[PDB]
Amino acid sequence: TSMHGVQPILKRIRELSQQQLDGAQVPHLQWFRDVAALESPAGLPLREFPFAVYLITGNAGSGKSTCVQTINEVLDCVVTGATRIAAQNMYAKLSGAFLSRPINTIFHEFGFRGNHVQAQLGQYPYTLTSNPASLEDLQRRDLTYYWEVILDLTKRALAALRNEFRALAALERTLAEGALTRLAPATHGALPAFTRSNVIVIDEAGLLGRHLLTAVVYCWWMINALYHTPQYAARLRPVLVCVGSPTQTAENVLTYLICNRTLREYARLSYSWAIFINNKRCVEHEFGNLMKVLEYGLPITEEHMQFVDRITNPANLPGWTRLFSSHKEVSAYMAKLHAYLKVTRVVFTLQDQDATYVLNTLMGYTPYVVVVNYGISSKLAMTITRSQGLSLDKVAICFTPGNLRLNSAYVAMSRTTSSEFLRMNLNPLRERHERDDVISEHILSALRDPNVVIVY
Amino acid sequence: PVEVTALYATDCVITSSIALLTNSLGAEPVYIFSYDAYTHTEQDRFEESRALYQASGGLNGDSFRVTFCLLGTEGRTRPMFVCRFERADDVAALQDALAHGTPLQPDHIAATLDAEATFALHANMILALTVAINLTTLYVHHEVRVLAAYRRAYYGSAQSPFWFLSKFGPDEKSLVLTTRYYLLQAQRLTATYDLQAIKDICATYAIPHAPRPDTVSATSFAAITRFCCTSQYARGAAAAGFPLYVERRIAADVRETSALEKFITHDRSCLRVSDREFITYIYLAHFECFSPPRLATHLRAVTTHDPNPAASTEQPSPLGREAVEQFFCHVVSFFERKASRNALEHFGTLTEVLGRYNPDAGGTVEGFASELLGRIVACIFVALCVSLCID
Ligand SMILES: Cc1cccc(C)c1N(CC(=O)Nc1ccc(-c2ncon2)cc1)C(=O)C1CCS(=O)(=O)CC1
Repeated sequence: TSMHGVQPILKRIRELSQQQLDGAQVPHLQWFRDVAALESPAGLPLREFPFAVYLITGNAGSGKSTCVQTINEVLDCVVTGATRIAAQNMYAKLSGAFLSRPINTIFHEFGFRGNHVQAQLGQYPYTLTSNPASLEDLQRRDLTYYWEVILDLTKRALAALRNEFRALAALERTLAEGALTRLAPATHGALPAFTRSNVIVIDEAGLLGRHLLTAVVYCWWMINALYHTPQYAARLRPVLVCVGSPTQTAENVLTYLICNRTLREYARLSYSWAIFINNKRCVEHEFGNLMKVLEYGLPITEEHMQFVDRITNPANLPGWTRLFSSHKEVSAYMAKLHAYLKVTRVVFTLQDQDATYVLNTLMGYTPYVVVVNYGISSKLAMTITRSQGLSLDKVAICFTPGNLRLNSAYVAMSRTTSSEFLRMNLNPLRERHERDDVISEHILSALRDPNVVIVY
Repeated sequence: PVEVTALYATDCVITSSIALLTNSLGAEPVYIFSYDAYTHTEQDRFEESRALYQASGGLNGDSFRVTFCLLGTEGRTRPMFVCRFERADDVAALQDALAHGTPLQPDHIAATLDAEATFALHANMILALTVAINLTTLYVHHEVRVLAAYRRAYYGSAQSPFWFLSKFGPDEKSLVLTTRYYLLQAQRLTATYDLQAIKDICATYAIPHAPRPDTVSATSFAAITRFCCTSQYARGAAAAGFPLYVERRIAADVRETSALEKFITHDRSCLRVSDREFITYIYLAHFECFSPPRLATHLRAVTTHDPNPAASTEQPSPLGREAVEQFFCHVVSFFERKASRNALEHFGTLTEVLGRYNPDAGGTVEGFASELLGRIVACIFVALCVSLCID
């Protein structure tokens, strides 16, 4: 029954997406000009891009997908994902409940394209001269770190008369007032959806770069300023709904928002943060209590340990996936599974993995593998870094000593629904393991904050 | 002048509507899938809504103003055109359409169309499309662009009946009441909730069910109008009292949830305890406030058996009072010796299983030890549920 803890969320987001900024505070087209043609980040003028943030945190299967449905059913917003798989997942989830629009990636919107994918980011230095954390300097260094794509996007936007809204505003002035420009997006479909609403709901926002929040705000204000959209005219500010799991989804938007000292004050997370502690994935006593420990940084006892006391060779393990640590190990396991099965006496062989196909649904082919034609994804094993954000039920983890983290253990062990389909190797718990107490301590301190709301 | 907001359906909807408003060709018979009824205390509302409908006949009104709306945001529904059925033949046709389910022929829509408001709510978009190119009878020159403009304006205007059946539940009551309420009365009347909330509220709206005289079930838009309109749920006491029950249930759940949440937050922001005990407290309070037995008890307390609010078979919610006996934390921790106890009654020892096996001194100590099965070695500290320092 999470349908009544969501109405405070609705109230807070609607309140935060309605406040109007001041004229001297909103960005103006002149700021984007002379910076579009600017060559080096060193010439970036100190300018503020106001924005608002609402955060949904939790663990996979916590009801974090129903809040997005509610937002995209009662509030005007653009649902957006860090990847195409996430966008498709929430499209299936929400289009199974009500009307849905094609959920485009953060790459489709924001102007990002294929040429923008490859860029020598980070080759521009930045020294934080002032008091360690300030909005001006942080935004400027986020733009500096991500300068190539920002520069190309500004050049493409301003170079490529944009009277779609101004012509209607002129007619309203001649006559109607602030009512005809609201139908402009429904007349010209070419417009980015960032023009239609200031709220951009982001799922799995913890996979996006620490530098990328400011870039999105920058390019959103860009489209709002060139097009002269009514939300920009009435001085509305971005309200991005970042939904993700900082403890699982891995220097990132979630960590930047929770851990930074001054973003916790400007964005006022305490009044705009919800914590979800439910877990529909695992529903059993022991495993549930261990995930707890692994997420909240609880001390390791001698019961949760021993609980984990109750793979490399595919000889007898049919129908399981293996979560290797390094990419080289995954390539080696591709070189082994497609070689041992050659003489198994459901495969027989024939780019994302090493190569050779396994017929377990990859059953037939003709070429047209059953299609744009022969590039498919092999899910038989995949790396722990990419393991997050997916849903599997046949995991077989393959930790290695020396580089054994608990966050990775953590990510790789909760991918399955039931612990019966769980197989492993030399145990992550015990031994020598590195811990990141910052995020767990921040989450615990948030849980001890009366201002935030918690929903099961 | 009884106001009747109606979400119609066609066999494309946008093309049919544009043709119907313009001068006619593309006019397909419209299907009134959901229809509203309102005129300008809770008991007074119930009696007014029940008298506006009729147990035997349809809507009791000499004059009818019928606003026609499609799906989209101007708002879940957006008015598409407005018609007034005042003539006796028009009133008879509206009565036969809203109750029996007969589709409205294009001639009736054209004759009863009120040009004033119908074109006053669209002249804005006509001017917008005119500006884009640089009444709407001039769309012959630019037609596909106008079609696309109204597709983008009314998102969800063209939908399949399978969509409606999947979204608004497979049951009769769920379909009619959730569809009508959620799509029209939520905006008309507070209860801006999700479709799941409305479906769950209608699920516990256990009014007396009576089998239909014939046994039929919903292919294409040829049957769903007759399936929904003639149902006993869309008329009389059920329709009159459904919004009232939704409001009452929402208020009850909100008040209980707020009462629980006050204590939950207060006895959470004041604990000077360890993090483990804090997490135990959180997961103990959420169980004490949302246990499946307690949730079922609350649902059976808030459910009603009669549409009339006067009967009020709903009982006061005991969830908060039941939580009182546990939320006595005025001060093996008290949170542990509850959590474990709690978990035992809802989940499932070495000594008993060892007694069942009577491996410490038996022959089975070597039945799995020396049998390495070819994995790894340190043998009979690379310790050996084998190869430790698996699941
Ligand atoms: C909390 C609750 C409320 C109502 C009904 C029930 C069934 C429960 N649950 C289920 C539960 O806690 N699930 C869960 C599992 C893992 C995670 C997670 N994932 C990653 O990190 N953490 C989060 C939630 C319990 O377990 C009770 C049992 C008695 S109790 O122990 O006294 C209180 C908790």
